[PDB]
Amino acid sequence: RWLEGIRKWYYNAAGFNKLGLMRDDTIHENDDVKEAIRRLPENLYDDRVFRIKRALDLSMRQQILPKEQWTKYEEDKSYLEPYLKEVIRERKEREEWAK
Amino acid sequence: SHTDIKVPDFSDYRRPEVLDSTKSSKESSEARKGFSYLVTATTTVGVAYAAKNVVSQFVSSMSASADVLAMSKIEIKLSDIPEGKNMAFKWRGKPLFVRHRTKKEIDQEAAVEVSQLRDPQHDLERVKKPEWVILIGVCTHLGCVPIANAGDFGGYYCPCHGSHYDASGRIRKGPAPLNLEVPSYEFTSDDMVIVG
Amino acid sequence: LVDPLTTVREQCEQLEKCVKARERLELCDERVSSRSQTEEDCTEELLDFLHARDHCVAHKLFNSL
Amino acid sequence: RQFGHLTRVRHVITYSLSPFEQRAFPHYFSKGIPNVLRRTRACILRVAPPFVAFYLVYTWGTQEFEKSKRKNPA
Amino acid sequence: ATYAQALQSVPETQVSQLDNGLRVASEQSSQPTCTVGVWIDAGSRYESEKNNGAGYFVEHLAFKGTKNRPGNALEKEVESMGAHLNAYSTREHTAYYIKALSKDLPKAVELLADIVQNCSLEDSQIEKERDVILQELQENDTSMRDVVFNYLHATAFQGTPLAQSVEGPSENVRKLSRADLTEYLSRHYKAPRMVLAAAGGLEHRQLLDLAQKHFSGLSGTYDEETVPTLSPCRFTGSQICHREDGLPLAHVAIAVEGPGWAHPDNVALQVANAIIGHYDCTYGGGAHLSSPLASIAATNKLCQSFQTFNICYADTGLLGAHFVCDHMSIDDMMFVLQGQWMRLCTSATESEVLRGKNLLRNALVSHLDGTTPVCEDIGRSLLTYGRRIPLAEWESRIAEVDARVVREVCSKYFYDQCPAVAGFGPIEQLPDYNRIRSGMFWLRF
Amino acid sequence: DLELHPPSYPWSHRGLLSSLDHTSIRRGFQVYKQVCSSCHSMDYVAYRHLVGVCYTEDEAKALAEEVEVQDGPNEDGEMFMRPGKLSDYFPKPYPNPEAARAANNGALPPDLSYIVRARHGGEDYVFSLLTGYCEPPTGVSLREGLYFNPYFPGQAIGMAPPIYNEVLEFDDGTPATMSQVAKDVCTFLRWAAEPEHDHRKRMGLKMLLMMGLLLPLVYAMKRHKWSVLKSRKLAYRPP
Amino acid sequence: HPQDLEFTRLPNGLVIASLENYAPASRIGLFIKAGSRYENSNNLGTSHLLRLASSLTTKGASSFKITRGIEAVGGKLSVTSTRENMAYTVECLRDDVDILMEFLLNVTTAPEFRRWEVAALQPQLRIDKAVALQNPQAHVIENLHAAAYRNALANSLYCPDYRIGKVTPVELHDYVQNHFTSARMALIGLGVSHPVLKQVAEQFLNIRGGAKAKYHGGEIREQNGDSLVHAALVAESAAIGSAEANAFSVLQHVLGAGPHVKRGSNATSSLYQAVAKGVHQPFDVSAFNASYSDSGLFGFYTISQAASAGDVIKAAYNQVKTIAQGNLSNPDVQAAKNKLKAGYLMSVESSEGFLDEVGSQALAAGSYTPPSTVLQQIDAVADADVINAAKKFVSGRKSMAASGNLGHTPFIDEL
Amino acid sequence: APTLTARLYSLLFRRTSTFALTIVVGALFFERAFDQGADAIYEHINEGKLWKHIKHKYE
Amino acid sequence: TNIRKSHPLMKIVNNAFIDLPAPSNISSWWNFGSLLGICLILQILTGLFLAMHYTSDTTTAFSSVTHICRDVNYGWIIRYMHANGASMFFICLYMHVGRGLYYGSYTFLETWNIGVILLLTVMATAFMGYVLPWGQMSFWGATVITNLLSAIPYIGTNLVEWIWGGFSVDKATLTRFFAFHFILPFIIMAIAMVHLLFLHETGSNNPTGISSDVDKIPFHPYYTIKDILGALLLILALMLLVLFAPDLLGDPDNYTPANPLNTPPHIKPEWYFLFAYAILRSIPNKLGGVLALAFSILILALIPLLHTSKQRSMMFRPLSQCLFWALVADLLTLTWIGGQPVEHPYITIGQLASVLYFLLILVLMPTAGTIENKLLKW
Amino acid sequence: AVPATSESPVLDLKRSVLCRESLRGQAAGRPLVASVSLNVPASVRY
Ligand SMILES: COc1ccc2c(=O)c(C)c(-c3cncc(-c4ccc(OC(F)(F)F)cc4)c3)[nH]c2c1
Repeated sequence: RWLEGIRKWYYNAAGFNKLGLMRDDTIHENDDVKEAIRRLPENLYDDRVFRIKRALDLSMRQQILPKEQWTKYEEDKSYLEPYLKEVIRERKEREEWAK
Repeated sequence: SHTDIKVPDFSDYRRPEVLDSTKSSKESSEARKGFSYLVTATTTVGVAYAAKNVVSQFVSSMSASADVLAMSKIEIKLSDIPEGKNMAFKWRGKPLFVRHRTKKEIDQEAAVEVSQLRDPQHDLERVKKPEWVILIGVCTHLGCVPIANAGDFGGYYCPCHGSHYDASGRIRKGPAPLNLEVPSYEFTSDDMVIVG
Repeated sequence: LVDPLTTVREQCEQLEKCVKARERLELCDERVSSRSQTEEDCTEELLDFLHARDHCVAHKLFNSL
Repeated sequence: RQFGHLTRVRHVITYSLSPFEQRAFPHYFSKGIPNVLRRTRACILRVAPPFVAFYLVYTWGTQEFEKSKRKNPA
Repeated sequence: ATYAQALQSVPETQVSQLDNGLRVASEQSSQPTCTVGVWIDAGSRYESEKNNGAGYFVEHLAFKGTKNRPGNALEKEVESMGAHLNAYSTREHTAYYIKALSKDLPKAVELLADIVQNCSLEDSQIEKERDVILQELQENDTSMRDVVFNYLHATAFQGTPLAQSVEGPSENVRKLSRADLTEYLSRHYKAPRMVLAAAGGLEHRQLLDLAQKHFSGLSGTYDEETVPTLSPCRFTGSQICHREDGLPLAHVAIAVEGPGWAHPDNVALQVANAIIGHYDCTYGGGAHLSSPLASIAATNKLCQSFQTFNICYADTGLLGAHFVCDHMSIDDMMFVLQGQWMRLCTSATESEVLRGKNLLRNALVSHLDGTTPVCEDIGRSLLTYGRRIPLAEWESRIAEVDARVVREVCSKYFYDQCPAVAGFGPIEQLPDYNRIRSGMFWLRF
Repeated sequence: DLELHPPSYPWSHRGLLSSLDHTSIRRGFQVYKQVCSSCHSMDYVAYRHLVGVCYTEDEAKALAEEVEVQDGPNEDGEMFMRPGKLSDYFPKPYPNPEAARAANNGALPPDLSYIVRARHGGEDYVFSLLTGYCEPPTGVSLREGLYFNPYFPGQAIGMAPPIYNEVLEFDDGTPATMSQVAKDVCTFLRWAAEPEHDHRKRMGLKMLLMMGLLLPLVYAMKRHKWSVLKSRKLAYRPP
Repeated sequence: HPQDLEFTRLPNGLVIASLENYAPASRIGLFIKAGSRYENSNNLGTSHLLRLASSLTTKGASSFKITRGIEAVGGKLSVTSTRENMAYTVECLRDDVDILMEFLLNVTTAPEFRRWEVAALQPQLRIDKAVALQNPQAHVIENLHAAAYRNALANSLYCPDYRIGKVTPVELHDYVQNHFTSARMALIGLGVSHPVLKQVAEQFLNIRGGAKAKYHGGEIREQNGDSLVHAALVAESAAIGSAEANAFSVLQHVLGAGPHVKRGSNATSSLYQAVAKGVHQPFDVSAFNASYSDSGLFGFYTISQAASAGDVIKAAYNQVKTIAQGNLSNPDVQAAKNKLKAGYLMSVESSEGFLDEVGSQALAAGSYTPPSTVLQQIDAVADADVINAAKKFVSGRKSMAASGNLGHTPFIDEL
Repeated sequence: APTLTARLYSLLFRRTSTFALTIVVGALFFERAFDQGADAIYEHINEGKLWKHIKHKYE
Repeated sequence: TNIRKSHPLMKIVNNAFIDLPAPSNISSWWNFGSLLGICLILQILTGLFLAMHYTSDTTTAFSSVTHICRDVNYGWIIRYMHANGASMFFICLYMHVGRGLYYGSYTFLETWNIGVILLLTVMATAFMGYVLPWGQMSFWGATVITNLLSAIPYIGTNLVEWIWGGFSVDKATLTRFFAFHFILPFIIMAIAMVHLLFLHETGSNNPTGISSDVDKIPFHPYYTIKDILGALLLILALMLLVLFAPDLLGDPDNYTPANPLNTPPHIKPEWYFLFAYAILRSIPNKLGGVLALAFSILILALIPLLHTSKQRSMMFRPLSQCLFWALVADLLTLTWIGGQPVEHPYITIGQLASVLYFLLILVLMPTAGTIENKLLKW
Repeated sequence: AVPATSESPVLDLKRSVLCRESLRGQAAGRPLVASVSLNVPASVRY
């Protein structure tokens, strides 16, 4: 609400957008995230694969995209949320049942 | 269609020789390989120069240090030893006998029987000058220091077991297998000798 | 026989940084040598002078050798 | 895991040239210099300020040690 | 009656030319059937970027009517005389030919002439055959072989007309008007660029007179500005990798720059390619196959199939191999393939070259079996070489190749040379270009 | 306990590739010989070490023969004294440290073999020490025997000013001023602590040049191989 | 010296035929009555393994030598099976014919079928069949026969899945010993003298000797969810060699028997136009005519969209009914004859296809009918004979086979 | 006429046997050239300072 | 098929060093692994060649090391290669660890922990190496540092005299320090093979902290050619020290022989321990000081547990980046302060730096991760 | 000696058919033949 100014600043400071990455591409793969990724549909998975491949390739050259091509803050879809949320929600059910 | 795929323009990256799309790269292929393999070849010559020096130094380390070469050789003054007398010296932690030999000792050790000796060596090949005989003062059987001007054969004698050496340093009567050892040496100026 | 050292030590002594430090030295010279019973001395002031002097001496002593 | 068992990838084309067809140093200064300045500008005020602070705490503490060893006028 | 003798009494190929410049070529034998056709120096290499796929578009329209025989009249007349009408287009050669009864050769030649010269190219027929080509382009996407070879050319001859596919990009197919097609035709379909070839039961003299009667109107002049000369095509050592793990088997196509049609070296290169040869999983031989690449491939189940090729264009070509294999076998296939190229370069033996020779002798003598392949050999040889090369001459060139030649010739094109690589499918294992390029030499020879 | 560190004198061996002045070493040896060698030991330098550096084989043999040294035992079982040779090290003034202290009022004169390497400042420090002896400032006096030096730590040292004008005649006839005598002996003590100096810097030059050649060549080999990847273009072609 | 065919039948039954044409290459074919029809329910797929099994070790030559020796001289050894015959064929340059002939005789007259080699080969049945069944025509034609017959011709060219891994050495020996005999064999040759073939056949091919196909009428339906439905509908036709068979061959070309112009709309094909009148989406239709010693099948094969299969098959079947009712002009029957006449001469144009016709005739008939006599027999087919062939098909008991999503494909009794 | 790099390739670098012999020969010629040339640069930089330069005064 | 994948020895080499899939994008900070291996081999050779001329007897020890540098052929260049090679080792080690911290490679727990052990062993080796010359800083450094263990209650005093083999650092101590110093590098060699054995289960991390399975390139040639270049630059740094500044990173007082009476002015360990030496001296109590010196290194094993960020690398994390570079600058301050006398203002600065070290690792960098997450709605 | 019109692989996805012009020629007209060899790819004919 009030910190939306800082969220927007931090987003650009972090600078994963300069490699044409969305935030959910940068998430550290633990066992939940692996499973969440594994549950993505063809389209969302292959886009993830490309976006990362492109970022890795840019990282290799120590370059960034043109500013037009940077991920806009507003257009950063949280594509992994609904899958990851449920993977975690599932695990916590098993962990509860185990006591 | 896959026919819509067109290969990107690599002109920024290409070598000058292969920029012209209407010309055959085969002319320049001989050259372009030459350039890149020259760099590789030059590099290897550089690395070889280095590794040669590095290895060669490490190998040099194990060869005798300057302080061991310092004790390698010993200078002896020939005018300080009179005709007949033996003079002992300290050489590589050993005694070193140099002996000025007389007209008599030279001729008496010249016409000795060659076969009768246990270790057959003639006198003219045991020494470089006839009037000087240089020997290691270590008894060859079980290691003692022979005493000069004594024994039956009038040269060196050992009171350890029962060895008798002549004036040329050759074993005559006793348990010793080899003769007294003839070291490596050379006379420099006529007054001096370096042993080693 | 004159030492090149003592010549150059004089030459360097007549510069602003030396002469200002030499006055600092002389101030406490006739402060401690005039006053009685104080354990203060004048080592510090001499070292200020020598640091400035011998820095200059170094810059051209080896020309005469 | 050997090549052939790493991961799943689909619909990704890669074009590339032989190293005998191309240059080792294309636009090395032309594009290199500005890319360096971009990279330097990007990290400068994350990397540098701590080392400026070290330089200050160093030069402060060093000549403070010198002053402390001088006598006080008393 | 020995083999050397047999070659001497093979029917010679006749050669005559018209005023306009159309060459008439003929091989005759007492046969009740024949094949005759028109071969043209025209294709994708002669097309620019804005008209690419025109020659393919034309091919579709060729048999859909003429001014003399509108619509399906052309079609009906071929069918009712038992004739078989057919066409193909390569990057350098378009060709239309007809297989007919020998007595019907006059009508056969007449109909060919009507197709070439008086082609209707109707407005509605164009817009119909537009969608047909778009669906063929989609079918072709499902042929991994077709795709990988188009990729090889696209990267091998990049930035030239040889990189272009015969069928053209869909953008051109969707936009090419009838003005483009008629302009393409009058520029490229000229008597000196064309050959009327015929084989079967036919007097050469009669064919020449039939050529006069129907192909005399063919234009064989060029106006002062412009005349279609092919520029050379730059080969580039390059790689194109279309990674698609959703497909079950990987297609790889690798090649070095070949010499092109006219060069004699092609004979020694055919012998070398015959040694390595070809294979697939239905071959009876397996482990005991003579080719070491095939026996290794069969015993270790490396690939499903492979062939060596040597594809010739005017002043250049593609010399190498294509294979189809499991996603875990690509590195091992490449290793053994490149290993064979190096072994031939450095250390080919007399007995294996003798085998290669005997394969090649057999290859081109049994290929020329029936009138159609003989007609086609006549048509294209006149375009590529300027003449038909008799079997007796091929045999002389083949006998000249010994182990020393195969070494020296293979070392010219293969050894320490940059290839073009194309891969398609699950190609994660497909070796890096540097590893491929380093595999074009040995640290010993 | 204030401190005056030495200034950086422009030595003839100061620079990266600059060798020792060997004529200065030859003089400096004589300053150790004539002045120091009755007070300081220099155990790691022998008369052979001088050869091919500041003296010939024959000169070094003469310098070695000049001095006494113990050797033994002889066959009687006694320790005799003999004229020195190249293999002998520079002879110690006293038999032991405890004897040395008695001769210098409690203080032990340090061995000079490594004194340039064993003191911060090195030859700059020693030169300042030898030439920096002066009268004490007002408010100062030490024990009878401890002299005032502004460069010594704690401001007071137990060494009498060892050098002055014409404290020796040099073999090559250089006017032996206090500064000249200090400069030469420091140059010798530099070599004493670090004989490798000249070879070390010769090696340095050859290393710098080989690196000047190999680094850009190996870097070019790197860029050549990597040019496959740096050029590459990617394309995403989903259905 | 222009040359014509020589022919001999030895008193032991065996036929030798050979045209010495002085070409560089030499084709030799040993044709044997040993096709899939001579299997029974106990040894099904034995002839399939036998087809894959040349280049296994023989008595006079190893498995290694057969491959290496033939490849050494640039040659080829092929084995071709129909339902009725097997054909072992060798090619080479004419100087190496006696090397290839030695291998050919070893393969056919003295195979060892070693337990370990035969067992090692069993997986090849799976691969070869798998490949073949990529063509949906193979599914349908193999099923069509299985539907149409009770016994011999019902048998598939490919080994049924359950038998793969279980075809024994004994079965292979039995099959060869019982079917590869002088009375069932014809040795055909190009580019070789007749006397030396004859002498080979007397010395190496004199080997001592060792049920009728019942038509049934049935249907087999492969449900598999393809968007295209392959389908064939046939009735009992006529035995090859009979004059009625020629009438069916003409009826085939009246109706339409595959394409003449590339990318053409088939303007003279009666079936294709009959179907194309109603349905304009992608399809193909052709008359189907197989002809055997005992029997034959004639009908038509459709390839259509799943939903339109009903419409396409009925449209095609209606076209045969109008031909059978009498709607058939001379210009059609003349055109159809010209196709058949041209197709036959074109099939024997190459020396490969010529060898196949010489050997094919030599088994199913006594001797060689020349091309001029065959064309005269085609001309002998009257318009009346064509209408009878069609009438026979319409009233004849039907056999059918389909593959695809068959939701709209009719049954035989829906037609 | 082909370029210099091309002559070097065809004659020396193509066969790996000649490529190796070239490196070994070149290394000998380089060693002595570089050493002699680098020592000159060192001894000129330190003219009159080395024992080598002042040797003659005591012989 | 090839005899690189088939032969039992070449198989290991082919999969771990040639066809090894490496990320396309690993930077210069990934070269330090191979350079540590080169350092280890370099120390072992030079070390072995020194051991052919050295003796561990207290009377002859200092003399043997000088005898190496004066009389043994190229013994000086070997000796100073070995001493500066130890510095080059520690430079390489801290760069290598810093990479791990910044890019979050420590998530590879087993690889990381074995790392900590390697670090500790190279420290133990280098501590005992510096004693062998038997100079002042050698002897007095060893005396003070060892005698820290007397701060342990009940046993401490016994423990110290058992390490020594007597009542001070003398004859039995030097001899065993030579024996342990010889054997440990070989133990390091083995533990380093276990280190890589775990690394090859996961493959390498890269600068993004994002999985690189979609863009792996074979180690050969790409990283074999980089490692050659790296080794070349390592040798430059080493030989720049050996040939132009061999004493720069050592101390003068280790050129006077060890004297049990004469104490040096400001006794200290070699530069690469000074940071932890400063932390020891911050705490006034001695046992507390030892437990802080111990925890200043062992806290590396704690780092993985303290990770809070949902992103692995610091690449996309500005707050953490700054705090990281603060932590580096702080270590540079502790190294400076470690080298100073215990006096004003170096006591207070040292205390302030030592608090900031532990504050950065245990509180600020974890908080920063959680703040960064909440800034991304995570 | 000569390679076939089509190289045969198992487990390789089929070529699709999308129009009349490519689908004609496929309708079977005559009974099956099966050939196998040493050198040439295996084929199945109408
Ligand atoms: C992500 O990068 C990786 C991955 C894995 C490994 C790995 O398993 C091992 C063992 C090393 C390694 C360790 N020690 C020494 C070397 C070395 C030795 C000699 C060389 O030759 C040269 F210097 F050029 F002359 C070059 C490198 C390499 N480096 C690695 C790097």
